Amino acid sequence: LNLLVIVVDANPIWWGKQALKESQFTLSKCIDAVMVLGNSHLFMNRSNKLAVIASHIQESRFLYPGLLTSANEVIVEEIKDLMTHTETLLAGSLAKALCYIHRMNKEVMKSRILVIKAAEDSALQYMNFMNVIFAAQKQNILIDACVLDSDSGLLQQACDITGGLYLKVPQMPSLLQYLLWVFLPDQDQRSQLILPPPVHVDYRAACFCHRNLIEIGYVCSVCLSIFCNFSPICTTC
Amino acid sequence: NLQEFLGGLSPGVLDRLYGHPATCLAVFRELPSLAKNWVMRMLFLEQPLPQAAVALWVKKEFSKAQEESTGLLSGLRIWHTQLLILNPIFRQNLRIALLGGVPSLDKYAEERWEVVLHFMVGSPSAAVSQDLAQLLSQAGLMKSTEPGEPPCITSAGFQFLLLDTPAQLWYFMLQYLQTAQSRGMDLVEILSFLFQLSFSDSLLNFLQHLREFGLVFQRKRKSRRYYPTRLAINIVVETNYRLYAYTESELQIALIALFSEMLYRFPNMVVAQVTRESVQQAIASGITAQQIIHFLRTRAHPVMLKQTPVLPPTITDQIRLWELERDRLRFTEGVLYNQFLSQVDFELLLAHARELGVLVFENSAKRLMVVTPAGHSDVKRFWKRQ
Amino acid sequence: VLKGVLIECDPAMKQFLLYLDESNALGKKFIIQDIDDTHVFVIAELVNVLQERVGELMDQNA
Amino acid sequence: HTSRPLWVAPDGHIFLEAFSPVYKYAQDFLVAIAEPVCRPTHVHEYKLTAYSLYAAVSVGLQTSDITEYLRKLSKTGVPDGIMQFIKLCTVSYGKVKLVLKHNRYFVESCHPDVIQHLLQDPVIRECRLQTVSFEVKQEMIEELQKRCIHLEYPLLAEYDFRNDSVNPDINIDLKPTAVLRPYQEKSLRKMFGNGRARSGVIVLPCGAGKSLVGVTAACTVRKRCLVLGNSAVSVEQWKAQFKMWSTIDDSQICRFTSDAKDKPIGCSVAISTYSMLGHTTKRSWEAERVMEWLKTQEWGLMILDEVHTIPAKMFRRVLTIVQAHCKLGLTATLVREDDKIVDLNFLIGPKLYEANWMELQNNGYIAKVQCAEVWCPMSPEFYREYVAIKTKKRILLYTMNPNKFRACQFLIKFHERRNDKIIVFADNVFALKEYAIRLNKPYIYGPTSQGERMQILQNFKHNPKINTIFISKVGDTSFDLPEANVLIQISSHGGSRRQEAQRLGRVLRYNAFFYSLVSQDTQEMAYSTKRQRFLVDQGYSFKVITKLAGMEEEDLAFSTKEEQQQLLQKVLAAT
Amino acid sequence: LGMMRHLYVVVDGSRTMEDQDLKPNRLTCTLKLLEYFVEEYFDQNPISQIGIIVTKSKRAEKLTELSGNPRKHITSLKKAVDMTCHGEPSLYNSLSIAMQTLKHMPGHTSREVLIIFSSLTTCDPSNIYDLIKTLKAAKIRVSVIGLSAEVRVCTVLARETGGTYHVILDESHYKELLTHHVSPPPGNTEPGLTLGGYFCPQCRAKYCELPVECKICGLTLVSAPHLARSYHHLFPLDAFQEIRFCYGCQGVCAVCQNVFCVDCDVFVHDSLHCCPGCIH
Ligand SMILES: [Zn+2]
Ligand SMILES: [Zn+2]
Ligand SMILES: [Zn+2]
Ligand SMILES: [Zn+2]
Ligand SMILES: [Zn+2]
Repeated sequence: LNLLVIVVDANPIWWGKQALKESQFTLSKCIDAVMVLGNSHLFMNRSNKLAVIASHIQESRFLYPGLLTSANEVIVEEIKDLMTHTETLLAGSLAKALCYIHRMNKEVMKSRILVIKAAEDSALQYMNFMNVIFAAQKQNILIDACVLDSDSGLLQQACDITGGLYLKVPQMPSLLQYLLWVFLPDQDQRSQLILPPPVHVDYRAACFCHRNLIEIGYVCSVCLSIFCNFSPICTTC
Repeated sequence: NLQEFLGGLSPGVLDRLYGHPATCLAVFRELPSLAKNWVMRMLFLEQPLPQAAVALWVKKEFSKAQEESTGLLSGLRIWHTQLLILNPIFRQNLRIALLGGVPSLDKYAEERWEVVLHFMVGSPSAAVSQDLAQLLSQAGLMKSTEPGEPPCITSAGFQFLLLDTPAQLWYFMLQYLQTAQSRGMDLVEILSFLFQLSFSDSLLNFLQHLREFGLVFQRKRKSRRYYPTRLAINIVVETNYRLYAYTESELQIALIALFSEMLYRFPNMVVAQVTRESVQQAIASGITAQQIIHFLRTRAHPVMLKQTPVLPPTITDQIRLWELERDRLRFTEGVLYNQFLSQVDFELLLAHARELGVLVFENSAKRLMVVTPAGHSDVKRFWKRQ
Repeated sequence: VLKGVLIECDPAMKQFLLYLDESNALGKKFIIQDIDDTHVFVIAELVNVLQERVGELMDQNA
Repeated sequence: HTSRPLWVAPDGHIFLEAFSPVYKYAQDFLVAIAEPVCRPTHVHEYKLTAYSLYAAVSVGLQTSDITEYLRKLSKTGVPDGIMQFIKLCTVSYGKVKLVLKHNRYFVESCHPDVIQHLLQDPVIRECRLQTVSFEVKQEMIEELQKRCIHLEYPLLAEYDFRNDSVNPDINIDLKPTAVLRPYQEKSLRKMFGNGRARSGVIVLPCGAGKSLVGVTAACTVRKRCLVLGNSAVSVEQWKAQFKMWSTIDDSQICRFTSDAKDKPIGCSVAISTYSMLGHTTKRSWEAERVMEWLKTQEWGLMILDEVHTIPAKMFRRVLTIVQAHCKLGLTATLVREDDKIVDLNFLIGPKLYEANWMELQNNGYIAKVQCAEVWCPMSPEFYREYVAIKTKKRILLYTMNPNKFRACQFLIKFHERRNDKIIVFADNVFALKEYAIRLNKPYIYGPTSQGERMQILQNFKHNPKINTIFISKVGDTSFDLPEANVLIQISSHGGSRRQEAQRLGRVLRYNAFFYSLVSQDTQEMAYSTKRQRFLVDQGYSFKVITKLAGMEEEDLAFSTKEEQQQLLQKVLAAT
Repeated sequence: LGMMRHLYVVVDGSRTMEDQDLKPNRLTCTLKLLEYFVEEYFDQNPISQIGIIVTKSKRAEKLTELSGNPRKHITSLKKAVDMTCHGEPSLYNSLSIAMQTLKHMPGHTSREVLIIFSSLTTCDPSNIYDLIKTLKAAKIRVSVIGLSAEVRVCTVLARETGGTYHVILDESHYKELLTHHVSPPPGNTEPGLTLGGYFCPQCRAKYCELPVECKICGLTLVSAPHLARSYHHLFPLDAFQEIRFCYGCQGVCAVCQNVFCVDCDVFVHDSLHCCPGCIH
């Protein structure tokens, strides 16, 4: 019961940028917020499961699989190994995340995924990002999310198609208090508690040739591919 | 129960009880639904938040779960008012738990535990140990009424046999702790040792008692360090009233034959039948039918544990319906007084009878007041002196 | 003033006790005074020999 | 050890596990060997008997195919009290054969050493008059078949129909319009095993193909069939199921039920009844010239519908009047009191196929029935007189219970608002009138007519206004009751577990669900557990409804005690 | 895969809609399954339309105009339970009203009429057989679902214009007939994506939480995740050849060369619809 996957944006370009920005919030003070919430999910019930996936460039390793002192030394060893094509790939980890939930749901449970995104949203993966959302929606897997700097457009739709929450934190070093308040309760306790409402939903579509975000565009009628302001012919069919 | 035992205690022992990793994690592990959320929220706080904001953190629907949570949460004295900061003896040690500051194992654990449960039935391999024989009787599940060569089993002892494996272990330890106040040691070090086992000089004597039920293991006759077992963590039923149990152990056979009758016995499988005339033989001692369905719901086969609701509902109500045959005619005894010529004086005798709690049943036709014979001595004192 | 105890049961089962009153199967004054169609006052000595008469009637239609 | 899902008991009892991966290849083995006793959803329980192994070796498996595949599906090891029993009851099968040829009955043996053993019994010497044969009398063929079982040399009735060259092979052909379900294909495969027809008893539900198997067996042997039945209504169904699925003209399908007589001399299929062929009084002249024709022609595939009435005293004399090679028996409820179903193992033969009543429900061939034994408390005025008398007048008291009258009126109202077809089966015909006129409902009282019996039954099916009907002991057979949806059975016969498997036959012809009204704390409580004793051995679960879903809130009859006092004075005035 | 559709639903409103042999009102059991039909139509077909026409007393009255509004239809079928339904219906007046608007749609779509028809008689003031030459010319596809009998017009109206004629066994067959009318048979529109809550970019008009078109400027406003489910049918993922430690769950692709187990293999093609190695 209550398997919680944490997908941490372990992009070394943005964290190394803030490591030289002197904003008093490095990667080390963020994995500590993952590790404490990792340790705090294993306290609210006897039979609770944890998974941590780190989103790196071109690869994505599982952190925690490969009492809590046997969990925290694995995570600090893998982060010390992973951090030693300059855009993160959050969609490749959520495809790995739904595979791990589908395996642990076969060996028996309600589950949820909590994403801590730290980089800008790449629009180049809109074809594959929406597929892992509709796979998550048909298995009742919530996709919660907290961002650190800017509102990710693709990630807001994941929390409202599936049914999770979306909270942009105001401050970086106050992250650990925010995680416990709004993500540490599970699905049933989330209805009983009061929580901040979703402030904005960002629905757009990507064009097929430009892969640009579009508010007004042309769709084909047979193959249903949305195009930008051309309408010359149907490119796909 | 654990929060039942920890509720009725002094504040002077709970501050000693909150050990370094042990009890602070154990009490927090048993908190109902929302008490775990507030403990987590103000664990890293240092300034106490206002006491009126806590009731505003819950929707107006499911507000009744709030007061039963914080009543238990303030019942164990985790916070106080203070003007709701947590106890610094509890907030510190719980934050230590958030990273601050063997095939011979299980087979020994089950075999050493069945020989205690074999003592509550007929067996030649009785747990010959004079400490446990007086321990089970003062807990109230072994009737003696004699020094005796055999010890008998009371009505509560049959109810102990069909409990779950962890749930019957907690009922034993609470009656170990309630009597150890005047024969053993302090309550604090024995209870913190059990919770530390789940993850002084008097403690080896307590360890030599856990050696006999089976929760530790020595292997060299009381060496320096021990090794905990799997016990120290804290059969199909069909439509035609026939149960096929796959257990070959003699303990599980005598538990099934308490409330059923058997008709074959293969190796590794025993088929019995839940008849009407055998359930009535169980409730005659009193093993009442809610414990019967609870005994079959825990111990079940994986093929029973499928997409259907387990213990199918035509046999579970039938055991409840066979319980209600004992119930028809209830034996509640009383006494009677009647025969007043006036139609008013018995109505004045109502106001002298309801306030003590003696009246059993009221009739307004012939003015028939029935009271208990234990309370008949005081109601007549008003009648002869007016 | 009279000495006698109470018994409460189903009204269908209650008339079986009134049948045992006027048939002299167990005693003579086995019911002292009928108070209600759901509660019955019996004498205190025959409360146990009554129990196997009910337990046979529940087993006569097993 | 975790596989091989059996437990061969040392007396004989086979506990099959219906959750094993090899269950389907072990349930298609134990049907051909043993007979089912109880079949819940988890652990079945078959049973080895003497007659069940004669049906085993009649199919192509020999004595070494059974005794080896028991070891490979054992879980225990066969207990050596079954190796002595399987070997004893399989090597003594094909030694004494009963064959008829041109209106003479012959006991035949290929081994002459058993005829020198057979001809010293003083009862087989009464029925008299390599290849050793001696002719036996036809009228003592029942007392012969008891004796051959009595000394363990049983008779086989394997009609070898492929080449006989004496019978006029007719043109009955099964047309490609009736495709038969995969349980009907398995029952006929066990019957026509080695290419020769076999005389057995096939137990299929009436909502299943109880009659399509009989037609398909008639198109398979292709000889002069003869269909029997329990009633004159049941032969106008058997006439309709032959025209529907077999392409026969009306000049060959005849009848012998004293009203039609469609030239019954010289036909190919005769559909008659019991108590017409065994009518032991002076017959009419039209029936006398047919019975003189029917007593002298060797048939093939007599079809005996409703087999469980054959071991009666007058219905078992039919099997000595009519000479048939093989005798198929189709039934639905094989259970019957007085212990004469084991007597049926030599009148017809071994039990061939029993359908799994829960496998047909999980595949959609049978409606999912939700049995519910709702029992009603007794009124305190009626129980006053119930315990005072013992001589049969209290049967009216637990039948005309006012608190049972409310639960009948409530369950009728609760299913008329769901547009459900209600049938109220109710015996004890005095309380049929007093139930059906206080609710203004039609009733087939039983001595009504043949006329208004046919239009009350037709106003029930093709009319969405008339919704209930109050039958009384009429629908205890395979009648044309038109696809009911609930069945509020009230106060039927005593312990007839044949009856409540024929009342259940109306329902499966939740989707549909039937009740059973019981007046509690009376003698009907002991009766209504005797009649579920057959249905819990098929998988059905009988719930208990102690209190209905809001009975006191509607406008129910017998509210006051003044209107309840008048009903007891109506019941007690009968005496 | 499929095409756009402009379906009309003609609902009979005759005297024979008061008949039994169905849930309480024959009319009511029709309108019950139609509300189920509008939901499953708009779910599998994202950018299609529904009109609903009701014929009553020798005249046809348009109940809902032709628009892709999956809320305005169901909130109007709930109102029409209390209809009078007196008189004999028509079929010339109802197919012509479904032709004055459905003819002017662009030719890249699949214009359709669906007649749910309980009465036996179509008293209409002209010849029906000239519409069936006109409807066949305008490439409409008229299909009838009949109740209790088979009429000669509804066979020749169906087989000439191109639709189907079907008669009801019972209510389990009537739901089966309406279920077969949701699959589309095998251009460039301009819709407006409605980001920011639900507002229109072209005319900046704020309205309700809907996939509906915009009334102020006439633009259609769809939601891009609803369009997104229709993807992965085109260019779906090829299967793997299968002859431990995995790549999906971490406990064989011909593209990215990363092995899978058996749970993962079935999960990739069933629900995830992408290879977890290929996204990298
Ligand atoms: Zn473009
Ligand atoms: Zn296209
Ligand atoms: Zn607009
Ligand atoms: Zn790949
Ligand atoms: Zn895998």
